[PDB]
Amino acid sequence: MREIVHLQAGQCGNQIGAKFWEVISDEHGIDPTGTYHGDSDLQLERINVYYNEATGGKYVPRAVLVDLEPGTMDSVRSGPFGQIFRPDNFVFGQSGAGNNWAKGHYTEGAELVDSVLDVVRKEAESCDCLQGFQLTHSLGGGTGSGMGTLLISKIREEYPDRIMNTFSVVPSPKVSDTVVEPYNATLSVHQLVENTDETYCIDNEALYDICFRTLKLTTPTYGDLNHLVSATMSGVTTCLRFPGQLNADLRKLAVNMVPFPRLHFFMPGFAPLTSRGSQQYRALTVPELTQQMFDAKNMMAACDPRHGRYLTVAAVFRGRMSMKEVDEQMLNVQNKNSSYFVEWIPNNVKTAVCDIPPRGLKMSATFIGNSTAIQELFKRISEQFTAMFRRKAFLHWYTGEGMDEMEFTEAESNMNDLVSEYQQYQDATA
Amino acid sequence: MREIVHLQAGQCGNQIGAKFWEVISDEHGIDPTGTYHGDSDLQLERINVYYNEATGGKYVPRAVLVDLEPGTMDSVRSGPFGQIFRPDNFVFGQSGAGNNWAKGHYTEGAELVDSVLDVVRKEAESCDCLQGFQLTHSLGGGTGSGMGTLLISKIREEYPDRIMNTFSVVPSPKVSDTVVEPYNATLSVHQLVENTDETYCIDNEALYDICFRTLKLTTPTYGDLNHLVSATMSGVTTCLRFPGQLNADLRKLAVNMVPFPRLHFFMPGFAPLTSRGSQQYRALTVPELTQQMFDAKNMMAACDPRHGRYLTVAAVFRGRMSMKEVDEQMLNVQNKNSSYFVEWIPNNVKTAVCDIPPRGLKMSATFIGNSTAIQELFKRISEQFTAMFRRKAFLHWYTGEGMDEMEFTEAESNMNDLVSEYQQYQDATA
Amino acid sequence: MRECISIHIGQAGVQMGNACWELYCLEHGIQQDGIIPDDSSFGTFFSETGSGKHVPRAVFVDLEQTVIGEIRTGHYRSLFHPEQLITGKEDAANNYARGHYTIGKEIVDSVLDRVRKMADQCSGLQGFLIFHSFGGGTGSGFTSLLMERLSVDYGKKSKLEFSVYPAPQISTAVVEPYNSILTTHTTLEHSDCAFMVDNEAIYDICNRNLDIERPTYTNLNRLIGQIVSSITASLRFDGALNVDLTEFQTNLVPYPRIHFPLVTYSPIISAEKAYHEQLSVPEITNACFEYSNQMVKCDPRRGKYMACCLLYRGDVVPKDVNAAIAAIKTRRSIQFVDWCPTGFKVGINYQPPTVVPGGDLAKVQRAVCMLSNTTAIAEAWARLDHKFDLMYSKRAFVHWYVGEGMEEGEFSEAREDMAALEKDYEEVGTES
Amino acid sequence: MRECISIHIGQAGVQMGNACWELYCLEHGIQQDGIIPDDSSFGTFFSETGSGKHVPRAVFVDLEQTVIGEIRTGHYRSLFHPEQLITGKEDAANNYARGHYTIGKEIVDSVLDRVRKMADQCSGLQGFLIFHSFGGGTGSGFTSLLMERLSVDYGKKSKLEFSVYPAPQISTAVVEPYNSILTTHTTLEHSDCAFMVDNEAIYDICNRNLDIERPTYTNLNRLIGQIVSSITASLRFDGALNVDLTEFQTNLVPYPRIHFPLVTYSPIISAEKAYHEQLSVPEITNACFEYSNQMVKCDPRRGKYMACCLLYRGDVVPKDVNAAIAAIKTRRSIQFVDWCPTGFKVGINYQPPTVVPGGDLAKVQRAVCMLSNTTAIAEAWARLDHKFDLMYSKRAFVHWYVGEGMEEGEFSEAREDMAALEKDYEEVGTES
Ligand SMILES: Nc1nc2c(ncn2[C@@H]2O[C@H](COP(=O)(O)OP(=O)(O)OP(=O)(O)O)[C@@H](O)[C@H]2O)c(=O)[nH]1
Ligand SMILES: Nc1nc2c(ncn2[C@@H]2O[C@H](COP(=O)(O)OP(=O)(O)OP(=O)(O)O)[C@@H](O)[C@H]2O)c(=O)[nH]1
Ligand SMILES: Nc1nc2c(ncn2[C@@H]2O[C@H](COP(=O)(O)OP(=O)(O)O)[C@@H](O)[C@H]2O)c(=O)[nH]1
Ligand SMILES: Nc1nc2c(ncn2[C@@H]2O[C@H](COP(=O)(O)OP(=O)(O)O)[C@@H](O)[C@H]2O)c(=O)[nH]1
Ligand SMILES: [Mg+2]
Ligand SMILES: [Mg+2]
Repeated sequence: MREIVHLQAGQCGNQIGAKFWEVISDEHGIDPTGTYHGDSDLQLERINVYYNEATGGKYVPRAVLVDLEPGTMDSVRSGPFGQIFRPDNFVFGQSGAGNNWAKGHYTEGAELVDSVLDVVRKEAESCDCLQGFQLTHSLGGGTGSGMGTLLISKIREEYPDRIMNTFSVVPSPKVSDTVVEPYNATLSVHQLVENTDETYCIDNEALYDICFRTLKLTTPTYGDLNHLVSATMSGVTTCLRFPGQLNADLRKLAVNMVPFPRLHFFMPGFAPLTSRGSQQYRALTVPELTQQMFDAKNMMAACDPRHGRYLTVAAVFRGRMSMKEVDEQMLNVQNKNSSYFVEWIPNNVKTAVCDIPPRGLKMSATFIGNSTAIQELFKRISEQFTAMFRRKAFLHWYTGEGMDEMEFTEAESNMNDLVSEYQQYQDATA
Repeated sequence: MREIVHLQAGQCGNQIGAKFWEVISDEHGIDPTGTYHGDSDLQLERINVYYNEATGGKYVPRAVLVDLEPGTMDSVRSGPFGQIFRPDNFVFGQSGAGNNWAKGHYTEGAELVDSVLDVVRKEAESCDCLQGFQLTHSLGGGTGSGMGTLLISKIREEYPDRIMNTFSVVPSPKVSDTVVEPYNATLSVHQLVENTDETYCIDNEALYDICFRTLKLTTPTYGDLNHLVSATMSGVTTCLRFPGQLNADLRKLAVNMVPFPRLHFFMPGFAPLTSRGSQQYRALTVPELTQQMFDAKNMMAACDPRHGRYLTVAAVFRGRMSMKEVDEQMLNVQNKNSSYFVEWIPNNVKTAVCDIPPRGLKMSATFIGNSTAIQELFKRISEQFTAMFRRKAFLHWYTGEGMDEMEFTEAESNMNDLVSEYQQYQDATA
Repeated sequence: MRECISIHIGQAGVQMGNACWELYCLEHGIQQDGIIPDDSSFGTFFSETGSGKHVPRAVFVDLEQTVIGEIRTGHYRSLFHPEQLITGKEDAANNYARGHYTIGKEIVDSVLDRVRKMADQCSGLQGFLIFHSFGGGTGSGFTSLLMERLSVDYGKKSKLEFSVYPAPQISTAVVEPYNSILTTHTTLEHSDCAFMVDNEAIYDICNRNLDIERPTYTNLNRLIGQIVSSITASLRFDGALNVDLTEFQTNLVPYPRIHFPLVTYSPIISAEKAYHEQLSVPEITNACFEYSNQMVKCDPRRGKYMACCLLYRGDVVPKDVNAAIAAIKTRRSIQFVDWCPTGFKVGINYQPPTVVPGGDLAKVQRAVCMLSNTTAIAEAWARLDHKFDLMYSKRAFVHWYVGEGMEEGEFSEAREDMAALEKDYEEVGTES
Repeated sequence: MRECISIHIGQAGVQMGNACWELYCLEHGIQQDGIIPDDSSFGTFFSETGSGKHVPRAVFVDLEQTVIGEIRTGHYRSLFHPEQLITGKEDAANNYARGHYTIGKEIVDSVLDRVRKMADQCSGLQGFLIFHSFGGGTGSGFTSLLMERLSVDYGKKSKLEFSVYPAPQISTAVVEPYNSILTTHTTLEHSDCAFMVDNEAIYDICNRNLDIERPTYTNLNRLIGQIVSSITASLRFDGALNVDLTEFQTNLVPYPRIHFPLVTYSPIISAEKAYHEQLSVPEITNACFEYSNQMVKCDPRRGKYMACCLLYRGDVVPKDVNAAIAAIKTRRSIQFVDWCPTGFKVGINYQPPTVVPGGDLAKVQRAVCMLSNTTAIAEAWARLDHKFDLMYSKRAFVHWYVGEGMEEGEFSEAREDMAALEKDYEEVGTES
């Protein structure tokens, strides 16, 4: 019933994937070996949403892990939690992508992509109602962009009707861990706009801000940022796993949060995010929880919503919560910040409540926002893309892997139109 | 009641034969000495299908082991399981065949063949209802082709009505353990098409693929490939040995799987084939079992069924299995792959269920498929045969052993017609 | 008295229905296991069996397996016949087109099969009760299918519906204007009268009167059970001047399109607070003619009443009812329409309301429910048409509906039909 | 009442027969050892002996020793006379020619010897019950032999047959079209009426109604036992308006060729599910006139009924039977043929169905079985003729049959005979 199949590509995807299943297995009380030891029956009632089953209680999570070099996956396999995945799911190559989109999309991803579909289809025909696919990758890299966009395009052809949501890392506004991020990112966006139903744009820089600003923990970067991301994506799919007063769904959010086909890039947020030492100095009531969702302090995207206007907003609360407070506060938010919401949409907030909270908490909520302020991000990428491309900065690496500079112009022209479309919805009615 | 007499010729035949009886003796709980120690009574109820009996409980398997040199048979006799065969059955020569078909068919097999029939007839008149003969050999070699085809021709004359199925190793598409495989194979096919009721074409290359691809065991080649083969042929004859809801038979499969007399070369498949370490990460339900039968990953022939179309298909399930699932999945297979089945045959799947599973399992199934994709194999052999014969590559060895080049032309012309016939059944109705 | 069928559609209907059938079991003293303890009233809503286990005469449908699964495993699992609880495989995704054209029709025939088999096993049948929500895919798209199907096979039989009309300001979805208006276009010609209720109004009453700061749908649905229980009490319990199911439509529907009587109830008082009150007949009666006690957040004083049904309950002296009703007819603020001098319909049953265990509301000796039909509701429709026009003017969400086998012109027709509804209300508000 | 002989042919017949005789022993309380515990009814199906061990009056034949050997060593080994269980040496190999021309005739005379010795030891004999399968060699080729032989030596005596008609889509063999059509050509003129059943339909009902996901032939054959038990109940147990064996053919066979009444049964409800149901007479009666409850996967609404026999069982009020049957006669969807105004045949016996130990179906106080004859079955024959024409057009499998002493023209005659059957059905479906 409403089965989801998980895809993770690239080094970032697998690590996020890896911490994505350590959280879910904790919610359902699933031992790393795959043996159930939970306490509440609701965990088993929908355990089939993510986990298959093998006699003896062994629950097999249907994730498909793909990367062009064995490096990262070998770490996951040797991880403490690597004993759970079906060995047949790991799809590993032997020549990783050197951050060039063309290699992971034309010459190297093409050779490995056919193998992955052979593993998706088995996990696709083993589900009685397959709701939609899930994908986690990075635009900047080569494998998360090249093959990720190649794979998302393929699964669109066979499963046009099914949902396909993407949690994707976006290049940071000012810092960069790769030099060719504009080329790779620009090509990736031109390829997602046509295939992906909903995308959750996130960036490390903004997510770094949460670590030291609202939390007080400087030591970790990748062991914990992924855990915030994992909690966020888990919140989105909670309604399909536990009972709720107002149950939501990947299709419900898409309809509510996607006015037009080409405007589907959101920016998530999560709460509560309190430090262990300051937690006892804070109330856990609904009102305060809702206040921090709409502040740029707790936005996992680099774009500040203040500069733009919200088009659609979705909240997915959790735990035993009073639905009156869940609704009075949203009416309060809309009126207080009337300039932050577009007039041509009378209502911009979607609510959903789940009875069971996340592990270690009694209250939580995942924010999903469609704001025109995200156009700044693409605008910025285009500025960087045109500057490098204006002199053919690195095109020789990309042309030499079965590609043409005409595609770059198409990717720049299509990107320019996405920015323009978001800009049209800044004006008010009439 | 429905007795089967086993024939094994050549080095490949005896080794396959040798591991063919180690499996059956395990199913019926027969000690290597020939003493019964089984637990279930059904083992004895049909133990007379393969094993004769001698006072004191000694069960004598009526196999006839023939080879032109004592080498291989001496190994079987000295084997741990060699104490079971009746010493009178071993028919050994003193000058083995040097892989030349003529010697094992005209000059050397002729001298030894009369001795073998003297041993078949005794095992033939000791059976109250003899169903049919069984033969295991190799086309590439000289003894498995020369004398094997000579013997199969003889037993056709005396027992035209009785069934005669052949499990035969076919030359691999690209690798070859002998230089004269086209000459030997081409002559063998021209001689089987007229005598053998059903043939199970298998090749090491395809069977190698199972070892490392679906299983994960690189060390063995011949000690285990023969065991996969032995399990396959055991599945085919299970209905004659154990009770079943829908009992099958060598004649039932022939009728279902042989539309025309000259189209009787199948290609088997077996399931489940899981590695010991990944077995616990897999369900043993009927649906998954049936999926891998129709994929070229689990086909013991080098020919991929995708390039061609199935004419007739037979499944022989085993164990306590729900016949509804056994039947719903086949309807599912036919509709999903409607392009893989010929229209002029409304139904292409034959099912048979046996209550008792194979040793060490609770579920199993042997696939038998008649596909026009097998014409590629003969087409390939003809390409190789015509190239060598175009310049008389090795004819002098064959002519000098009582043979004529006119026979080669007949073998090439008859082979060409077999390829043409399979090609006619690629078109659709009207 | 004769039977009445209940059809619960969508998450709202299923969740609301469970609250209702908790009350029915308590009124008739039926154990949650389905077996009555060790009489003629329950036959209208409960079907008999050879054993002592009575079966509710209701059907539950929901395109999403999640909501009904809670019922199928709850303490009422043994109460319902397993085939009644109909469940789909995927939700309608707050899409009118999905629940009405593509996925709604895949399971519509299955529901009819259970309605027919349940409708045929009654010698007489008053009609159908239907619970749904305008602001959902299943509760708006699938409902319209049943209203159409139930209009042909069982035409000329009552089809009463309680509906969660969209709230004026609060909203738990974004596409309420599109979905809500579409169903109204199709349900106008295939329904008798719709008992609208708004969650905003019910929340306001709960905090204003029930004096509990943190309510939930589990609490509101219990209040909604009371209006259903009082409405259908006449079909179960004896009492002077009983009101049948088919009487509501005649009294409260002057014209075929004007069939939206907003619900009202009284008294809603907490147990502790009730000890300081008298609860006289006029007190509860006059409590229903103020804009602070309504299940739909509309101000009656803005518009004019044109029909009212009063269903009194408990130990009621009808003489006081006559006197109390007469007073309301002679107040300037209270304004009825010119062409309806006879604008009331009284109903009394000798059965005081029952208190659900652990419930919030008190054990009132007497209660009253009103089903007034007021032209002030045209304000809500105009507001809904205003919100719809804002979105469809820019064509902001149609692509979801068009891709679900829905023609473009349907939105155009839907608004035009509602536009005529506004004018129809306007004309009725004046005098010729 | 007088005796009736059962002849079980092929793997289907033998396996199905064992399910039947488990029921008979339970109905009459006969121990599996054959000895009744420490009356006049069982004489019809059981033969007496000086000791207390009664012998079933049935004969089992199968060309393959495997199937019967299970019976010969099972817990019913002492129930059957050892000579009744007739076994060959080799199977017919799903070949009509083998079971009818070459190997069938080698053992046919042996079966007759036991039929005569068993038929002669009864003062009267109603007829023969025959169980077989169209999709086998023994069940189709050997059967045709017995039908011919039993038509001469015992002509003018009833020959009823339950048959496993090939399923529409599912298929456990490849040569079903050839084999199935051939026997129909020969069995048309040497049979009274054939009670067709399809495994596809029975599987669908089992998962749809019995609510068990993983059935098996051991389960379906128990369901098939019920239709046989209800059909023959009138010959064993007392009851008002008993129906004899020879009455079926007169009522359900308007013309000699049109003698294929598909079977139907009701109620098929699981033990747990039955506690939520009433099981009234009309409920079970109306459950047999929907295409979701049939043993042959054919839609009656596509065609027209032309004869129906209703064999009610258990504590039945015939007045309700009369009322329930009358209602079905006045529904537009239900359509009988023009020239058969009198299209029903009722039958009642005071013996409720018995539950096999560990069985799936519940202990129903009342049950009904229908043997309707419908022209919608012509669709199945047309489909079978279509599949046959696809193969024989290319001459794809005849070489197996020709080599078994079968002339080529037999296939030509077989299809032409079935072609006339289609036209005969078509004419009966209209009015002159
Ligand atoms: N009074 C009351 N209203 C409810 C309840 N549950 C949901 N609703 C209302 O239902 C409206 C939305 O329609 P839903 O019922 O949630 O959606 P649906 O009918 O299940 O259709 P889908 O979108 O396909 O799931 C919300 O705005 C709620 O106000 C409930 O338990 N009680
Ligand atoms: N209902 C039911 N059908 C069965 C059973 N066993 C076999 N069948 C049907 O029989 C059909 C094929 O004919 P079989 O009875 O198997 O073959 P046969 O009559 O023994 O003739 P041979 O081929 O010579 O063995 C299959 O398609 C099955 O549907 C059973 O136990 N119950
Ligand atoms: N959140 C998160 N991001 C990561 C992690 N590892 C890498 N990334 C991001 O992924 C990008 C590098 O992509 P990478 O996977 O190495 O490229 P590819 O695998 O060759 O396609 C960098 O911009 C990082 O910010 C991680 O563990 N967590
Ligand atoms: N499966 C299997 N094939 C074998 C074995 N031994 C030999 N063969 C095959 O048999 C062929 C050689 O035939 P061989 O028996 O040596 O020739 P002959 O005995 O002189 O007729 C080679 O192509 C091998 O692939 C074995 O143990 N198992
Ligand atoms: Mg819903
Ligand atoms: Mg048989």
